[PDB]
Amino acid sequence: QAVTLEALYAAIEQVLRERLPEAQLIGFWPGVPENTPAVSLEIAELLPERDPGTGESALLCRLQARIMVPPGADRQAVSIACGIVRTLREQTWNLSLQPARFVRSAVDGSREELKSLRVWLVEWTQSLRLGDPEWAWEDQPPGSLMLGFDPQTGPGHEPDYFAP
Amino acid sequence: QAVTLEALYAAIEQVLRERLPEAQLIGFWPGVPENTPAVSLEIAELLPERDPGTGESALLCRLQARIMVPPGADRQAVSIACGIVRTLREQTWNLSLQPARFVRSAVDGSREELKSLRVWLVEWTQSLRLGDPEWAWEDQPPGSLMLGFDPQTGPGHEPDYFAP
Amino acid sequence: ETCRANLLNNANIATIIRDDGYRLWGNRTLSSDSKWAFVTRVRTMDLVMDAILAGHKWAVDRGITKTYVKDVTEGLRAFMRDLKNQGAVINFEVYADPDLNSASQLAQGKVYWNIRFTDVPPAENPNFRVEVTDQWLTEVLD
Amino acid sequence: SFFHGVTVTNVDIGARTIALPASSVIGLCDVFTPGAQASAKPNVPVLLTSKKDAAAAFGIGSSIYLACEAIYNRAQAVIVAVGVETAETPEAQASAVIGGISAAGERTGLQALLDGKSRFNAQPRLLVAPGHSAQQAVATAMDGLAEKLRAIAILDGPNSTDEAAVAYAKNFGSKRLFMVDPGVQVWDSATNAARNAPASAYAAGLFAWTDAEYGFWSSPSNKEIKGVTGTSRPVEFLDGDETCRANLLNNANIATIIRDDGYRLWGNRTLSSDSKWAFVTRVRTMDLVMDAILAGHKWAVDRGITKTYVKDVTEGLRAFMRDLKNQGAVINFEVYADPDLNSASQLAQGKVYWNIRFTDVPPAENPNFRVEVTDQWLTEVLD
Amino acid sequence: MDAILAGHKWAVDRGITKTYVKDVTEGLRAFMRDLKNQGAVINFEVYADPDLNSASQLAQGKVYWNIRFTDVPPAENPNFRVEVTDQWLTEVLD
Amino acid sequence: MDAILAGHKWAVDRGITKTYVKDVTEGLRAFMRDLKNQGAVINFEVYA
Amino acid sequence: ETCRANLLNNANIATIIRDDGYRLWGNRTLSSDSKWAFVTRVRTMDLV
Amino acid sequence: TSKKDAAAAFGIGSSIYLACEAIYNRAQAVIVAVGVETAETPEAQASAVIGGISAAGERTGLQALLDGKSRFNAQPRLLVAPGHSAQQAVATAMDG
Repeated sequence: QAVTLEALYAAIEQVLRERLPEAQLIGFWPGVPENTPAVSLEIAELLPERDPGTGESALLCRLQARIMVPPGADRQAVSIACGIVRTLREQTWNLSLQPARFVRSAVDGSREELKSLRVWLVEWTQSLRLGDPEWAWEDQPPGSLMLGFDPQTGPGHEPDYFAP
Repeated sequence: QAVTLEALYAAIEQVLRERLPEAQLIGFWPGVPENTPAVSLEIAELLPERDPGTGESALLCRLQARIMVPPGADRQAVSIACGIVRTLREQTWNLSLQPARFVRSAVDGSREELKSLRVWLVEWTQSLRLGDPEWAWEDQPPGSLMLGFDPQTGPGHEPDYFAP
Repeated sequence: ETCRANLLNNANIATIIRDDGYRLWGNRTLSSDSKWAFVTRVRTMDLVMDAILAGHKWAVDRGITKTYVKDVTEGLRAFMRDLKNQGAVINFEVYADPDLNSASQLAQGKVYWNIRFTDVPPAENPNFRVEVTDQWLTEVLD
Repeated sequence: SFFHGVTVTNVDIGARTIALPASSVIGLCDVFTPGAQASAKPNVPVLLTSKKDAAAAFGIGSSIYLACEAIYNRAQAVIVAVGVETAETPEAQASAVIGGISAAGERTGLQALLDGKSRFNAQPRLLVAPGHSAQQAVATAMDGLAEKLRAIAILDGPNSTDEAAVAYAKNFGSKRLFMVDPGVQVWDSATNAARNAPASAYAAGLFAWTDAEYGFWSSPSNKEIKGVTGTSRPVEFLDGDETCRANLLNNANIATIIRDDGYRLWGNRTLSSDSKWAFVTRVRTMDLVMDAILAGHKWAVDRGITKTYVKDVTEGLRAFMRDLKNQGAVINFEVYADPDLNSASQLAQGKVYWNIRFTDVPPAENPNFRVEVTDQWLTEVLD
Repeated sequence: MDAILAGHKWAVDRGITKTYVKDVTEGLRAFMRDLKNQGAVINFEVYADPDLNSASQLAQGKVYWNIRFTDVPPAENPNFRVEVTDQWLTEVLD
Repeated sequence: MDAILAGHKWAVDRGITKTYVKDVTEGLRAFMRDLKNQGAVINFEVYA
Repeated sequence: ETCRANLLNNANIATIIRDDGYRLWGNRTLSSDSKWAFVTRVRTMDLV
Repeated sequence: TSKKDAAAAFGIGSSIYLACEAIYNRAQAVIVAVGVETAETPEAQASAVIGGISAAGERTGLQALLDGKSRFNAQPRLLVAPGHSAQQAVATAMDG
C-alpha cells in the first residue's frame, strides 16, 4: 500500500541499473571512487508540501545524484548525465508515486576529495506519502485464524485462543 | 530527425571554425593554453522547460564559451568576443533548433590556472528536444527485406526469415 | 468429466457426442506442443504464411529504393489490418527486428522484420463463477 | 478473385436468451403391485402429467398412486415416477428403493430418476420417496442423488415422538434435505377410514404449487395443505411463543404441520450445517440459476474468444439476471467478466471466466414489530 | 438473405464510385423500410461498415454492407398480472 | 462465546485463501454490530 | 464460391456463365502483380 | 466441385463417391480427388493409397495431391483419406 524510504532507495537503484548499462556502479550511499564512470546518489533536502486530509506526511525529497569522474573524460560524463535527464520526464519508479520533477544539472565544487575533479549535481524532487493512513484500522494477514476475548489475550496467553 | 548532444557538440565546432578564421582553435572540451588567441567552449548548466506532450525532454543548456588570452592583447580578445555575439542573433546551427538566446559577456575570475589572465565568459541558451518521440514506433532502413514470424525469430534465428 | 467423451478428448481426439450423433466435439490436434494444440491456430498460421510468402512475386529485385520498405510493410500491415476487423486476429504487430537489425548487418544489405499475431482461440471452456452474497440486502429499505 | 459475385453472410454474433428449466418436476419412487390394471413396468420411469395418468399407469389403490393423489389434489405438476415392487423384509425394501444398476446396465430404483432428462426432457427437482425416506439408508442415497440432479430431496422423519425426529435429523448435515416431521392423517377411500400418510408428498405438492403461483424463489412455509383431515401426533403453535413445540423443531431444521385440522406448513430451513445454505429458497434459486446458465450456454462452446464474444455473453448474461430482478427472484446483481482471470494465457487455453454475484430474496421468517408508547406528540392536542 | 442475394446481381461489376455505395445503401434502406411498415421487422440499421471498407479491401473489389434488424417474435406467452388493490377505494366519496 | 465458537463449523479447512479472513471477520464484526444496535453491547472492537 | 465459373476467375480467366450464355464473368487480367489485376486499372492507366 | 461431377467421374457405388457424398451433403467445397483401384492384399492397399512417383515420373496415389495447384490452381488444404487412415503407414504419409 503506502511507500517507505527503504522501498524507495532500492527502486531508484533498481531501475537505473536496468536502463543504464554504461553506469558501472549504482548505489544510494556509496563511496570509494575506484574507477572512472562512477555515479553516487545522495540526499540533499526534504521539504514539506500541502498536507492531505489523512495522517500522511507530504514530503518532496531533493534526490541528488553526483557523477564523479577523473579529468580527461569530460564528454563521457555528460553522456552519463544525459541518460538520467531523459529518464526523469515521466518516471514514477513503479511505486504509485507522482512523476519526478527535474531541477538542474551543473558542475559544482564539492566539499569532498577531488581526485575525481569533475562532478555533476543531478537533483530532482518527487512527492511521498510516508505517513500511515487512517482509512483502514487493520491489516490483511493470510493464514489460519485464532480468536480470543477481552480479559484473556495478549502475548502471555497462548491457550486462550480457539481455531475450529 | 531528433537531435543528439553529440550532433550538437560537433556543429557548434563546425560553424565557428567556418565563420571565424581568426580563431585558431575551436573545441568543445579543450585544454592546454598553448598560444594567445584560444577559445575554449564549456558547459555551465542545463535547465528544464515546458514539457511538450510527447516523450521529449525540453532542456535549455547554458553553452559557455571562455576566451583565454595572455595580458597585453586585451583589445584583440574583445574582437574575438564580438564575432561570437554577432553570430548568435538568429543562429539555429542548421539542426532544426530554436535560435540561441545571448545571455552575457564579461570578464570573470576562473578557478583554473591564470597564465592566460584575461578570460571572457560567453554563455547562451538554446532549447533541445533530446527525448525520443512517440509519433512513430519504427525506423526507416534501406535495403532488402526479411520476414519472420512470432515463435521463431530473434537473434538466434537466421534461417527462419524469407526473402522472395 | 467421468464421461467417455472427455476421456477421449484428453488424448487429443475429436469425438461425435450427441444423441444419435449430431455434432463434433474437440479442437485438439495431435501435437506435442502446448502452443499448437489447437486446430484453429494451425489452420490460421498456415493460411497467413501462405498468404504473405506466396504474395510477394512483385517484390523481386526491380530497383530496390528507400520507398521499397514503405511499399512492402504498409501493404503488409494493411493485410493484417484486414484480418483484425474480419475477426481472424485478436492483436498483431508488424515490427522491425530490434535484436537483429545491427549496424554491422546493415552493410550486408539485409534488414529483418517480424510479423507476430495473436490467433483467436476457440472458447472450449466457458467457465461461470456464480455466487450468492448478502451485499445488496440493505437495498431493500426504500 | 476470391469470389466474383454477391456474398450474403449471416454473422450470428448477437447475445442469446437464457430460460429457466421449469423448477417443478417431482421425482417419485414408491412401491406398487404390478398386474393388468397397472400399465407400468416395475422399475422404469413413467412421466405422469395428470391424476388420470397416474391411475392408468400404476393402478388405483397402489402405494405410489396415493402419493400422486397427494400431489395432484394440491398442485398440478409433472411427476417422473419410478415405482418398485414390494420386498418381503423392510431391511431389503430399502435396497429396492435405492436400486442402483441392473444386469443389463439399466438404473432401477431411485437411480432411474437420472433418466428423467434423457427420456422425457424433464429433470426432477423434488426427490420424494414417501414412507421410505424415514430410513437412513434411503435418505443418504437420496441426498447423494440430489447432488446429481441439483434437486431438493424432501425427507420425512418417523411418526413417533419429537425426540425421534431430532435424533433423525442429526445424522445428515446436507443442504439438499428438507424434512417434514409430523405424519399427515388423511382420508383413505379404500378402507373408508382415516390413515396416516407419510406427509412427504403433501409437502412436495406445496413446492410445486408455489412455483406455479408465487415463483421458484418463494418458500412454501406458510401455505395450506389441502387433502388432509388432520395430523397424527399434533404439534403445538399457539400465537407467538418462541418456546412452543413447533418452533423447537424448526430450530432443529425440521419443518412441521402446525394448526388445527393441519392446514399450514411451518419451516423453510434445510438440514444445512452452514448458516449460508440454511433457507430452502436460497438452495432452490441457486440450483436454478446454475442450471439455466449451464444448459443455456451450450451455443458458446467453440465460438472463439473475441472482444465481442465476451461482450455478447455478458450482455446476454446481464439480461438474464435483470429479467429475474424485476420478476422478484433476486434483489440485485453484478455480472462481469473477470479481468483478473481472463489473462492472455488463460484465453489461449480456451478458458474464459465470468462472475455472477447476486443476492437472493430471503424469506421473512421473523417479522419483528417494536411497539412503544411515548409522550412526544402529547402537546399536539393544543390547537 | 435471398432477397439481397438475388436482388443485387446488377451490382457485380458497376465500379465503386461515391454514387455506387450511396445508391446500394439507400436502395437497401428502402427494402427494409418497406418491410418495417409492412410489419415484418420492427426497426433496422443499414450502413456501409467503416472498419471493413478499408482502402485495401476496396482495392480488390470487396465492399461491405451491414444490415442489422430485429424480427417480430410470436407472442407465445402473453402474461397478464391481475392485482386487487385499494388505491381507488376512496374514489367513492364524492 | 457460545455463539461464536459453536458457529464456525463452515470455517474448517476447505481451501483457506486470502479471502478467508475477510469472510470470517466481516461475518464476525457484523454479528457484533447486530448486538450493538440490539442493545446488548455498549462498545466493541474485533481487532487483530 | 466453389462453383466451376468462380474457379476460373480465381485463375484470372474470364468466362461466359448463364443459361443461353448471356453474361461475361471476370474482370481480371493475367497479371502476376496484384496491383494490375483488374482490367479497368490497366485500361484507365493506358488512357491517361 | 459438385455431386454430379463426383458421380460422373467415379460412378455411384465407388468408395470415393461415398466420400464425396459425405462432403456435399454438409458443405459445398472443391475436392481434389485422386481415386485408386482396389488392391487384393490390404497390406499393399495402403502402399497403393500412398504410392509416390511412378515409373514414368508421374505422382500416383496420395502424393498426387501435391500437383493440385500446378494443375487445377487449387491447393488441397485438407487431407482426407477415408477408410485407410487407421494405419501408421498411411497416416505418416498424411503427416508428411
